[PDB]
Amino acid sequence: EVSQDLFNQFNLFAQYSAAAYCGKNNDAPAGTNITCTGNACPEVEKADATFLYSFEDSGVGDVTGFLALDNTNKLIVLSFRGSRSIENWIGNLNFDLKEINDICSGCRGHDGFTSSWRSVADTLRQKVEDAVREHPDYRVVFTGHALGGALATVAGADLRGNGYDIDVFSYGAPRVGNRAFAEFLTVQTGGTLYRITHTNDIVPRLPPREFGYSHSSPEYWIKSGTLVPVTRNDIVKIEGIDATGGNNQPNIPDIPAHLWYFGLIGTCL
Ligand SMILES: CCCCCCCC/C=C\CCCCCCCC(=O)O
Repeated sequence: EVSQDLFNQFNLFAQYSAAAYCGKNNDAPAGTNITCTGNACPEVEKADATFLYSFEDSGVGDVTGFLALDNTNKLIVLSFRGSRSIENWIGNLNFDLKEINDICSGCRGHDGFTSSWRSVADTLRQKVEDAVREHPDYRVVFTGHALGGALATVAGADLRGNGYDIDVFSYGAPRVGNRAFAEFLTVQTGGTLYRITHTNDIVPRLPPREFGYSHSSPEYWIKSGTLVPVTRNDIVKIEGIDATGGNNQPNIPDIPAHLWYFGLIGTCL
């Protein structure tokens, strides 16, 4: 059980996350209303939400997504798309642990995720900060599904501490770094990380702990099945680094479970 507030936020950013896959939301002109095709993001279409910056095939690893201005909810949202292109997958396979001592001492991160964020950080950082400067009363949130949630996590770790808080909402994200990085993400201030998983979705179980990867705490585990509407009673908060009460269980994993976080995700064309 989580509160309705958290449930509402989780649902909303799940939808900004889903909206990132829509091709049209990756090269839209600035100032256009953000919409999606289907039933991907009805709460987003509420606004009142417009593109600050759309992007596709940026840097290394085909970085894709958008930066949005949400005037109703008063948000500046950086939404990274998860895996779709061959280039993304090649990057997902760059799974060696590289030092990111520049972010936190003794930390290591997925070579591809970090290289990807690294290749677009200077540009994305300026755009977010330009937005903060124009809308000081807006809240900055980074979000994404899977690979997109990995990116948002690394981006949040890198960009906090610059005068504005950054909350990160990740949906079915893989592990991103070693134990030191898991610890750091657990205690880092200047924003909160909401790492959300769903049933036996295989992605948050990768890469393995036996490759040296670790998950930060806490975890919000959705227990309702695939294609099943989520209620706030279906989300359980699980604590402890690499905790096993949620998605990290020694049972058979599932792929369809990866595509259902509140609603369909990773399916918008
Ligand atoms: C269907 C079985 C898939 C098994 C994948 C094993 C991956 C092993 C090591 C790390 C690669 C991580 C890739 C994560 C993919 C998520 C990307 C996404 O869905 O947006």
